[PDB]
Amino acid sequence: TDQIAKNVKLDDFIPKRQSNFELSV
Amino acid sequence: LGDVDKFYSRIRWNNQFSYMASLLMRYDTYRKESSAFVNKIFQPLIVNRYEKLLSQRPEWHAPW
Amino acid sequence: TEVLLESIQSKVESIEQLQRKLQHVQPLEQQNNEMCSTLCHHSLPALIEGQRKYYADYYAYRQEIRSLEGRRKRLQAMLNSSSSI
Amino acid sequence: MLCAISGKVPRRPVLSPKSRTIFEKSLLEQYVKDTGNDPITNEPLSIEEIVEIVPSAQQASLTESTNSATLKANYSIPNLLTSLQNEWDAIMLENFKLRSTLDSLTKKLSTVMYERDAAKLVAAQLLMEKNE
Amino acid sequence: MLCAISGKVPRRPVLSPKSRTIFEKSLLEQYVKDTGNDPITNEPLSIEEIVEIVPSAQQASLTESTNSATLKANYSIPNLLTSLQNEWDAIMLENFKLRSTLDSLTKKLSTVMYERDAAKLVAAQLLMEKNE
Amino acid sequence: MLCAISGKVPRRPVLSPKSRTIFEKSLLEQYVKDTGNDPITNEPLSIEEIVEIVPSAQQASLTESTNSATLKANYSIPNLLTSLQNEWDAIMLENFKLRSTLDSLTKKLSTVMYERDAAKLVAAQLLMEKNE
Amino acid sequence: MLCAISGKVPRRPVLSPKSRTIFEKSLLEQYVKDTGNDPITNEPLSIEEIVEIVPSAQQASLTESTNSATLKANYSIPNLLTSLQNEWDAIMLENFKLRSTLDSLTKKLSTVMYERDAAKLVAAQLLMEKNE
Amino acid sequence: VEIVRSLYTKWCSLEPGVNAWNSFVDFEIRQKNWNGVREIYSKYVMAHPQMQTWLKWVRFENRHGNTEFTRSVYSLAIDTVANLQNLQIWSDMEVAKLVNSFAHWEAAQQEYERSSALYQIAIEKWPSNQLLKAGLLDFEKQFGDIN
Amino acid sequence: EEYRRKYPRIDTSRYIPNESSEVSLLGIVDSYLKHQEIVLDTLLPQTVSNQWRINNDYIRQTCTIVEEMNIQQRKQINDLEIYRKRL
Repeated sequence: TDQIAKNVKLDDFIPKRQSNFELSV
Repeated sequence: LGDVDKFYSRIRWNNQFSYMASLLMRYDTYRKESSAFVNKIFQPLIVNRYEKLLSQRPEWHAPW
Repeated sequence: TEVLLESIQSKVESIEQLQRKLQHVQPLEQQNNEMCSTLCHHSLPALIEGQRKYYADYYAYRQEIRSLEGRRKRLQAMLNSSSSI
Repeated sequence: MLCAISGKVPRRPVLSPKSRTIFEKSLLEQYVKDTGNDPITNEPLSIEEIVEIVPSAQQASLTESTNSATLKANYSIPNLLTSLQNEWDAIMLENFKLRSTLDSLTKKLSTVMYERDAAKLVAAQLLMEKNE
Repeated sequence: MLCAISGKVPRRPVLSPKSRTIFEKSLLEQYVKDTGNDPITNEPLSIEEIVEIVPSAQQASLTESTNSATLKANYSIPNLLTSLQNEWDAIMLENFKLRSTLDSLTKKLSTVMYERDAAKLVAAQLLMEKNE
Repeated sequence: MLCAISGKVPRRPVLSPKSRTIFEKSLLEQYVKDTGNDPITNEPLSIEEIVEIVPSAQQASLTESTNSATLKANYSIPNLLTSLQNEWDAIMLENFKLRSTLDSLTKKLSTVMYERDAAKLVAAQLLMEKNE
Repeated sequence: MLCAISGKVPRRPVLSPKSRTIFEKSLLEQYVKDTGNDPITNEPLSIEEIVEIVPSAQQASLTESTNSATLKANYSIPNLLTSLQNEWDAIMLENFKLRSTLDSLTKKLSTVMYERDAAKLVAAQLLMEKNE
Repeated sequence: VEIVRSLYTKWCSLEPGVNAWNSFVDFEIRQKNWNGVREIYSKYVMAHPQMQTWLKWVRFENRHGNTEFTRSVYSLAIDTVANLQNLQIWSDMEVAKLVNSFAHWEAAQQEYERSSALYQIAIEKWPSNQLLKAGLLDFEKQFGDIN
Repeated sequence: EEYRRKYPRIDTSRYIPNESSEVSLLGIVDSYLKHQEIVLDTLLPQTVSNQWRINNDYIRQTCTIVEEMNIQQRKQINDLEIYRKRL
């Protein structure tokens, strides 16, 4: 099941730009 | 007789049967085949994130 | 004859040992048979019964359309027949 | 039958008339819309030429009245017959090789028997010369 | 995809262009020789119109693994002969069942048709009496 | 195998490579001497191109033993298998024709049942309007 | 003409260009694919070098009409299956006889070979003892 | 038990410290769920590449697993540090302890030849590690020769 | 039962060996057994698992397709019943 700490996701902690510095914003 | 048996087997193989031919077990079969690495043995991050980070280069800036 | 009976008995034992070796495939055969049973005994018959029902309902709908057109024609024909007296 | 692009049973099968091969409708149509070519032969192909195969409603109704026994029977008479033929072929080849071997072995046996008797004669002669 | 005649996997798959349907080559060619027609549509069909489908090697493996005696560990020539006899028995039983069913259905249909014609007659008679 | 010229079993079988056909040696040699051409294809042929078929020593012993009853048994396994295959094709076609007739009868039965029930309803309305 | 492997009348006759001998297509193709050699001469042979013999229309009609006319008396599927079983038994008896003879001869050959080497050894030892 | 398991699965999926992973392993050990402990370690070495994590896994397989697995986990450890050497994740002392542990384990299993091959190939791969040469000296002084 | 009584059938039971059996029949049985042995030892082990996998995949996809056909059929029936309710 996925009822435990449903609002907490690993991706929320990972900085999106580390995989690609040139990411467009 | 054994050579004949092997012949009959090889014939039956060619004429019909040939058309029909966990982390540790996966690792062992990969070892047999060996006669990035992480993405072939593990199946989804940390090591991938770190190597992807190390591959890039920060832009150079003059010192203040 | 004795040598033949011995050869036969030995081959029989050997064959039984080989068949025992092949028992590791029985789980796949069981899964296969369960799938086949679900396909043959449930899913196909249900599909065909649905098709028969659809064919029948479609013929009915075609009749209903013809009956509506025929009501409009029967009204026109009654009118024309009364105008032809 | 399997789609030649996906290697899976197609959900909407089509035949390319150029390659005479079955494909998934979406895959083939998209490939043509992008490339204008058949994916196997690279011949020019147009979407209008693609012959969509219809999975006959009769096919479903025919798999209904094929008894569950005959669908569970992992045998087909064609496949049984072909297996029997492949066995017959193999046994014919085996019997041929058996005959050829048996002949060679008879000739060899005769040769070895002559060699044995020649050895025995040399031995007996040396023994006689040793006793005299 | 199963042959629209046998309900089995076709060993040599062919497409009828008239019905856009897959068949076993032998079965379709025989039906066309006997009838000159497509088995599904009854439209006229020649042997030269049939589009033979080219099997991929994966299709070959599929054809030999589906409905093959080689799936079972009791594979042997006596067992092949017994399985063949058993399939023939099942097919004869199916043919018997088909005939018995068709006879029963013919009788039931004839009955319901006479009932329909009687009902139409009664409806017409009532309308006539009401209009007199 | 029969010589294509004489229609008889050749005593010295030869193959023309051009026509891939069996002849009696003397007949093919004489025809090539007279014409320079293969008697079937009319392509040019030379006496050096003729392939003389060597009867195997087994074929010689067998052509003595062809008076034996076991070669008069017209039941070679390939021939039995093919006869079985032809009977299977025939049965499959008969079964298919049966099934098709049965399905058509079923669709007719449904159609007639709907006609009957609509008729009966129309009649029951007319009878209501007649008894009022 | 009989296939040099099966000793039966072929159904798809082919000629090896090396041995100049007639075979059944399936048998010869299998033997070549296994060994790369002609089964008689043992010369290297490819499948493309095989010459498929074209039967004349009289040969095709004769093969069909001999099969037909002689099977006609026992053409029922049950008789076909019984004949197939009996033919298999005949083949299996022949194979068993062959294998048994080969085994017996191999044991005899082994014996005689041991005797020959024993005699050679004893001869050499007597020659040494006489030359001392 | 199943709720505790789902709790640990979520917690560990959030990439917590080594304490949470150790606790999850202890939980499955309490459950005598040895395959669960293999799967956890299979994830734990990714989340926490430190060599003490790999040595915790081999230490587990020695007491709760067969030798085929123990050899396979050591081979995973070496193949990992070999392929990922270019990242300099492990210090030399870590790789040295991994190789020494693997060599001494093969020496205990009486396959001294495979430990010798391990030392030779590892020294060839990483010549800059003095601690690995010293480990070969410690091994050779008791299982090797005078020369 | 009638078909079995009237028509001649393949009798495999004649292959069961007995002390009274003729040497010919014993030799036939021995040859059959030897071929079966060779097939079971050398051939089936390599292929049987693959054959079962291939058949299972093909059947699973067929089941999926026939379930989707059933759904599409029920949808067609419902759509037609809607149309009939708009008349």
